Amino acid sequence: SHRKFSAPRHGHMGFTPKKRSRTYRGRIKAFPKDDKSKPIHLTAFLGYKAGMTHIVRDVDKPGSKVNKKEVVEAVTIVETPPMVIAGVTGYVDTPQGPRALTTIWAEHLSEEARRRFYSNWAKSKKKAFTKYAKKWQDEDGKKLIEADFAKLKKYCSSIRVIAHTQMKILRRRQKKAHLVEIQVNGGTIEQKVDWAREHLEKQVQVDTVFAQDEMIDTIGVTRGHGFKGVTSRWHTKKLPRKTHKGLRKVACIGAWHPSRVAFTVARAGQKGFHHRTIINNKIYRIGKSALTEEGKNNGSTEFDLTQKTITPMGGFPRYGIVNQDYIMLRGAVLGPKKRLITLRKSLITQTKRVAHEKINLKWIDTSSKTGHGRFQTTAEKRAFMGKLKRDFLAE
Amino acid sequence: KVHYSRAPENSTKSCKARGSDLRVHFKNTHEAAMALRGMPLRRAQAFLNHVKEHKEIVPFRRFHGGIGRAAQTKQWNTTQGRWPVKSADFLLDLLKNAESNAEYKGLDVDHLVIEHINVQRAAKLRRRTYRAHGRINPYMSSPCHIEVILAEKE
RNA sequence: AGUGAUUCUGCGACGCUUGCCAACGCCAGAUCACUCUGGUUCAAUGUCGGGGCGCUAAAUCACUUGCAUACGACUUGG
RNA sequence: AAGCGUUGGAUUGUUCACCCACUAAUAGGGAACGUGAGCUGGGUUUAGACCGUCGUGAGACAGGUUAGUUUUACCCUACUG
RNA sequence: UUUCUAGCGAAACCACAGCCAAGGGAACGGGCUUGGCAAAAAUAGCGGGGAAAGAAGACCCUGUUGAGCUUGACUCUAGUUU
RNA sequence: ACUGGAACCGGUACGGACUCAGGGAAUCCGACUGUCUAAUUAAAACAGAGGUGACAGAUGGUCCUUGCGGACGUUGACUGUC
RNA sequence: GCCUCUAGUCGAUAGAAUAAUGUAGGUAAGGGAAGUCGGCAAACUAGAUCCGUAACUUCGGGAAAAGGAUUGGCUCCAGUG
RNA sequence: GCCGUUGCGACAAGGUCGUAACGAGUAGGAAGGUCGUGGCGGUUGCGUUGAAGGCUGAGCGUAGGCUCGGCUGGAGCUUCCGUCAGUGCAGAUCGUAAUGGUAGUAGCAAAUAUUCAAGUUCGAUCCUUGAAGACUGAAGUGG
RNA sequence: ACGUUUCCGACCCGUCUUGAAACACGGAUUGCGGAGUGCUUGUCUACUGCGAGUCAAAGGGUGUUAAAACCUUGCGGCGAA
RNA sequence: UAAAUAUCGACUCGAUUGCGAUAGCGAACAAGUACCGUGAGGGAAAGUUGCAAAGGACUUUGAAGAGAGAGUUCAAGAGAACGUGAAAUCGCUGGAGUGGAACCGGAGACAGUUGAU
Repeated sequence: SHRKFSAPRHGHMGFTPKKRSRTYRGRIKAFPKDDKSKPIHLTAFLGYKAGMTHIVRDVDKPGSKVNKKEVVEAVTIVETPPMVIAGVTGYVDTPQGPRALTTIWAEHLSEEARRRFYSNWAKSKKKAFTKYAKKWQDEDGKKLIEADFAKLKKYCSSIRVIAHTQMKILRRRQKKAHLVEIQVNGGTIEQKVDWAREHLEKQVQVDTVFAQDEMIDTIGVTRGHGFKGVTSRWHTKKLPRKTHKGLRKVACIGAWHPSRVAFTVARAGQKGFHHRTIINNKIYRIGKSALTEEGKNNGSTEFDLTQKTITPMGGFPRYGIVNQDYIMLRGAVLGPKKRLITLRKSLITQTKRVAHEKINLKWIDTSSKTGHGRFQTTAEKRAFMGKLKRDFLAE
Repeated sequence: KVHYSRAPENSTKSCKARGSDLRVHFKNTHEAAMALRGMPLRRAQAFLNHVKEHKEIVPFRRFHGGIGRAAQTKQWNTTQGRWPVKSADFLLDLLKNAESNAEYKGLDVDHLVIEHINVQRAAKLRRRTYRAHGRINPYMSSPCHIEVILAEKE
């Protein structure tokens, strides 16, 4: 018999199976279509979700009720220190897809880049790339490397640079770097290979990959919640209070025939830690490293003259201090704080007005995110609260 | 009372030890003993002490219905193991007896290897358990016979 | 030196051979009539011994980390 | 052309029915009249009890009414991880 | 509590066993026919199926099988009246 | 020993925990207290006080016992049972 | 009811961890029965002093009807042999 | 071609042989059984130089079953002729005894709670001593 | 040959049933036990002895490898109308 | 008012085409016992070392059970729950197979077994 009253099914079946992501790092499943006319550029970057704040911005949106009016908007900070280009690889089309043709590594690879090849780096002899490094300063090795570069220039249809994050500058526990393959867009294959060769061992800043008021994509793994029931995993209706044997379940998990449980029914299992790709996150600001003169006050604006950095009072909770370049995206970003986010250039030809809208920040909230912060700076806090018993005893 | 399932290759440079109707769970002790196959005597004793200290796991290869998973299980190329302390104690006592037998026969104790080991089910002991609606069900213990043959390895 | 859908080609150089006539001229060849020999058929791999250049690593447990976690697993450090 | 939707309620155990309101629309159906080791137990459908009619009586009544125990998965498969 | 560990340790159930579509068949197959397919060993849940388990259907019918009760059924009888 | 009163004091509050009916307007049933299907029905079912009727003056009435004999009855109509 | 003294016990297989489902407790913004056969379950009320208390009634009740105010500590005053 | 049944026939035999045709089978009926089991009256033999019983290779028979070999075992067993029977099991939710998968699984969760040091011991969460922390709370976990 | 591998065939037995592999019932596994019998009375059939007869009963006599065997009937049963 | 007649309930005897420890009486044995029910009453299971205890002295590890040697013995693999010791079920060693059943009949091959005056 048909169900008495219609109702849409719970959940999106195209996001199943709800299983733990195969990898901790976000896999880039597609890259933006390559246009040969545009200048050579990278198509992706890596960062860490530091935390969230809110900002006040003047809105320029003709026809809207908030035109020429200030609005408060929540934003996410992603710390994106410069990435080191460690290798170049290329792909050749075959009747079964693109296939990696060869990979050329830089002569000198950072210790934190080589750590990624290890599970017990400290306990090992650290022999990775030791023989490869000697090829660059050898007659035959140089010939092989040049032949590989020629193969890349001659046969490949797409070029990717292997780039790795830098972890020592962050002054945090982890030292093992993250490696990723970023496709190079723009220019012909020969120009791409030459550009990668020049940039081998060199640092790339985020502002050379992304621009202001640009819509990007965030690829990563969402916050994990462990094993969860159907009510919290699929958002099914709770059963009446009088239910025997539990009410946080699905009453009927299938009809008599077919005499099997279908894959479309809600079942308890892992919730969270799923791979996701969210599109159309707008960039509200690209701030410089706070350790440089340009970034001394990367938390201030043209109309808020107080000299402050982006890091909130007391530091970013559970993350640390953002002392490197950062991107302020609008809205929420997948994963918890400290999660590694893969930022990717949009594959769409943006046409909506919100894609080209100019962002004019008037103020950035910096108060403490532990508790209810009343002040934007320690200087303001001390000025308001005057002098304390500690100071009096210090005198 | 229980004959050895095997005979030593050369009875001169070998010793034997036995135990019958031991009140230790047969399945647990059988898995623990099968974990000891081929080990040198000192390695076997160290392994049993590690099992007692939770530093090494006994892999449950046959009676693994409902057994949990652990990290130490990787070293045995399986996914289910445990730490049967009572079985470890009984096997340690048996190995001590075999060591004493080797000393008695005048063999180099530091070159002994476990040539043969076997565990067999013994006669069960009977107890009662009381169930709902005035019913009584058996509450049985499953003891084992344990036997070991050590041989001098060159 | 060329070939990218990774092996295969062209050019050499060097080795080992390879054709016909005198001419079955001359020697050798036979297992008795066939029963698995091409009258030792060919391939694939494993292992054990001698040599020729040639190299001198990692996982794992246990601690630790918490972005992860029913247990395994996952992310870190020595 | 079944891709996607086809609702909130009053009365009734009700499926149906009827009305109130909103709505893009308030379409019709199957899956052992889908779905009780998923629930509930209002009805039906034991034993207690009351009324009407019937029967000399015990008792009868898809006539009405009130109260009336809802057991077991640790196995195989399927499904979820 | 479940979960994992140390110790201890049952029971129900069990022809043989356990992936499906259609067909035909005792008219709703795990086995048969034609197809879809098909790769160890396992942990935690689950309640679609096993027309799952509990019980020689308490419903209905049959039996020249009963029993409780009733009476204007047949045949008797304690008691009582004469 | 309990009762009444006055000033002052604090703090989210004073029966500071604890202990202990939510209230009202009606309909149906049973008057009420009470009793009952131990292990699915606590009820409108039974009882009940009150009402009516029947029989019985003892050589009697109602019952039990195979019989002998016995109970109401240590009773006598304002009694006894139905 | 809660705490304590004399007296008596720590006997209920233990350890780690705190997933789902569960059993038993504690809360929940705005709305307030729209849930459901049905306000099932839960919440609400409550002690004491003063005031006030309807229909109906067998005049005995209804009645704690309904519904209001007060309540702590400290320093004092008065009354009651 | 071989096996057997039926009919016919030859042969001095309860037997052998020849010959032609034939060969489905539930319920059921007959026949043969040097198929098997346990007794009795007789007969033929074997056995501590290893009987019965038990495990299992070389064979025989269409089959029921049988013979021999090897190992275990330690005291009985057996041919054939008559005759007798408590004479052959896969089932009966069969009787009785034992044993599996489930399975090292369900589970050992009400009654607030234990900790430190020491003693004894081969061995102590659980026994004992001391210190601490809690509970029953006099209509008690008391007498 | 109850080992392995190939090609063909191959649904689980017993039972009631028109029809069972059945989503019909019994059957988890193994050992041992387990069901047309005794007797009385008929009838037919086969064999044996005698034959218008046959069998003889209870009983008696004898018998000591004495519950046996052997001997024994004016009369009794069946048959001869 | 004896005899011929009935009857193994009691006492004492002799036999058997009967059963051979799930059979035969319920009871081959501390059997109308253990145990169960308030009671009337119900009611089992349970035979076997060896000719002879000669029932394993002594050494050794362990707290001990127990084990390794040794000894007794025709024999202890007859060691006390002891004659024999089956099937189901189970563990080990070696070989071989192993894609959602497994088993099975027919026909080869392989491994293997066996015979050849």
